[PDB]
Amino acid sequence: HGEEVTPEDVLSAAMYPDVFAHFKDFTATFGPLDSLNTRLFLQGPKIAEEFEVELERGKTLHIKALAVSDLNRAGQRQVFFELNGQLRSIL
Amino acid sequence: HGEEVTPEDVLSAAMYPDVFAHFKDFTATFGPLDSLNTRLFLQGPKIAEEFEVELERGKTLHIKALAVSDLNRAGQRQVFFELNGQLRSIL
Amino acid sequence: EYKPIKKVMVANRGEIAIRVFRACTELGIRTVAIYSEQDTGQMHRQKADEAYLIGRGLAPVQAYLHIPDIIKVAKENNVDAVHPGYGFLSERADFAQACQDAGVRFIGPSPEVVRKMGDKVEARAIAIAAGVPVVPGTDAPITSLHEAHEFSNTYGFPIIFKAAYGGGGRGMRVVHSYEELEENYTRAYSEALAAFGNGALFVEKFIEKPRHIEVQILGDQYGNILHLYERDCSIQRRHQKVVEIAPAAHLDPQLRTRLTSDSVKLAKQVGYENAGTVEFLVDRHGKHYFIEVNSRLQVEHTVTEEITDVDLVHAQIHVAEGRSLPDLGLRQENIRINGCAIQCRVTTEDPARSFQPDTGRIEVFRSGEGMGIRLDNASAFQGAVISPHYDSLLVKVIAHGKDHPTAATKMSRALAEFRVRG
Amino acid sequence: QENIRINGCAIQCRVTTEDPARSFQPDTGRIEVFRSGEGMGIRLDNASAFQGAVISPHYDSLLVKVIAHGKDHPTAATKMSRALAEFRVRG
Ligand SMILES: CC(C)(COP(=O)(O)OP(=O)(O)OC[C@H]1O[C@@H](n2cnc3c(N)ncnc32)[C@H](O)[C@@H]1OP(=O)(O)O)[C@@H](O)C(=O)NCCC(=O)NCCS
Ligand SMILES: Nc1ncnc2c1ncn2[C@@H]1O[C@H](COP(=O)(O)OP(=O)(O)OP(=O)(O)O)[C@@H](O)[C@H]1O
Repeated sequence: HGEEVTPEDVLSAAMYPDVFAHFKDFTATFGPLDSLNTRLFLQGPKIAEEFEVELERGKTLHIKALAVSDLNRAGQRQVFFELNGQLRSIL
Repeated sequence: HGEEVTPEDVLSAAMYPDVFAHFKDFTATFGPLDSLNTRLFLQGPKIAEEFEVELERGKTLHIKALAVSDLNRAGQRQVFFELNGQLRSIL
Repeated sequence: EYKPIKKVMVANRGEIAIRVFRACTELGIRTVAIYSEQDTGQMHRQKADEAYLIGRGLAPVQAYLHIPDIIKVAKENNVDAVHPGYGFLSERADFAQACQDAGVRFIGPSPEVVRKMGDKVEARAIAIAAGVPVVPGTDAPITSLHEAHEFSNTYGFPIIFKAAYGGGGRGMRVVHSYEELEENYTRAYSEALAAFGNGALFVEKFIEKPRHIEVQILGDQYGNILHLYERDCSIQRRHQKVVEIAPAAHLDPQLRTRLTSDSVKLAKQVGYENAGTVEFLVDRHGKHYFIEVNSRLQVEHTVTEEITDVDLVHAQIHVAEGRSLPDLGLRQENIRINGCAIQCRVTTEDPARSFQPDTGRIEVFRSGEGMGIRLDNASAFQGAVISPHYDSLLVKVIAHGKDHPTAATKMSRALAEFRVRG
Repeated sequence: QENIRINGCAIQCRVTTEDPARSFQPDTGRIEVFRSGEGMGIRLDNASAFQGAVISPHYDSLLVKVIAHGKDHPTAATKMSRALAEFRVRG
């Protein structure tokens, strides 16, 4: 998987292949973790409150939670979020 | 309050000025009617169903009830409906 | 030829930030944005590589006016140049000096030229120095009723009181009598001394039928100055611009070339060196009366940008780098007119009561894009909240066509296609 | 014939829900976030692109018709590249 080059991950897989593969899959799926607030990462946003998450020295995001719908057709709820100025809806 | 007067309107004002005033203010405030079925007019639509409203034979517009938020501030709720091909939110 | 720029920061908010970010991204330059605590939900920070908070414990409008915080932000992020936009520290000579003292280039004219501009006395003295005739009026500020009476008696009866401490309307009242003249002078003087600072007023004739022309001025660091073309924005609600027409509506060609040459000469004499604006004023018989000089880039530059098809921000950045105009391939014999354009500013002002601003939440938003429609979405999107602290501009819509009526009809269609509810 | 002249250069691209990796196999689903990339010399012809849109598996798969105009071919290419980078169509 991937075309990333470093010895550290090779060593880590040498100690543990399975956990390394699972962690790599999780990171490739959900992108950059460990940029969240601890409470945000543990419980998630509270309803209709604006929180802030930073990603880099200049990359900072403010996200607002709008609403959550119910099972539409195949148990796939539609949750509504707000961007810094925009709004989001996710299946 | 008048914008459409015709001699029959003068006649109605001659019989029932009060309920005519109430009628016109209520309807001009809340848009036109007579385009909705009884389910729509007396009970209204439900979440997770698409229904149809006929305004005039030239046009017919689709409505789908996505979800409704909870009251937050200033007593100004926001609800999410979709007109045919877009998504709408109303104060 | 000289040191290139690797990173640029902007000191404004709204549409200018977006425009400058697009221009920089076209040239592969990193972008840095600033924002205030209240201005946290806008769309102008998602279009930048990095965005930083400023004015944490300040007023919502005065957060963007704190020089030391901006300088400190610039120092820690290895910023090479800063863009002043328009109306946010752009016309403050001290800010340019502070930027220069920190080793950061300032995108615009030198602080000396900015200080020379601004106050009207030096501008009038420079204009009267060579050609460029100005409106009849007093040179020094007027603070006395009696001297106002002699200047009323000499030139003519209808006069307008023009204030200082703000280029805005202020006490823009006209005198047609004497009984009302004394009381209006007293009221205006009291308002100037109380609500404002200096009670500097001027006695000058009110042109009965004004019609003012703008010219875009572009110059380099090597003493080469290029004018773009003229404009007309005579449509004014009370004293603010409403609608702009890219080419001149009906101007004599001799008047066109005379006004262009006068603008170029005035730019040369001061030795101006960046995107700059020269305003004018025309009477019915034909009298070009100089008004003022804007040292920044104007908000109605887009219409000029499309007739010439020359990108102004690109040229501004290139001339900030040090490259001369001939290297860029820009000559006054190389540009030409192509069609007509119209610009309209969409605001949240109730057009019935008093043009009073309105605030609320946008529930429905839609856009219309066609053959000759260019759109500049500042802060208009689904579920947006408009604040009462800043300007009330939603979208800047520009329409281009081969003729004036065609462009007008296209703009009417585009406006009809828009839908703003709530 | 005499009144028609050349002025500038233009480039055309079509955004399609095809997977360029495997076989350009068309993909179906629901659009979760959409954003526009209008600019200086950018013309946009939005066929059907909006929040919560659904792509039909049986009709054509055109999302947005994007047109970039410039004074020269490299300039148009650069403008089109920046305009495509501004577009964000996740999910
Ligand atoms: C960063 C980039 C190289 C790659 O973007 P990407 O692969 O699609 O996704 P990334 O997570 O890596 O970064 C972009 C995302 O972070 C957001 N964000 C980007 N820059 C930001 C900044 N200074 N501050 C706060 N948020 C920012 C963007 O809105 C985008 O969100 P979205 O596409 O999901 O709606 C490029 O797409 C980008 O966004 N550059 C900054 C904006 C830009 O390039 N504008 C071009 C014209 S100015
Ligand atoms: N002699 C005059 N005759 C008629 N109208 C005048 C005259 N002088 C000024 N005005 C009007 O009053 C305005 C005065 O401009 P002023 O410099 O006071 O405003 P400002 O805040 O700089 O605004 P802006 O630069 O955006 O026009 C002019 O734009 C014009 O509309």
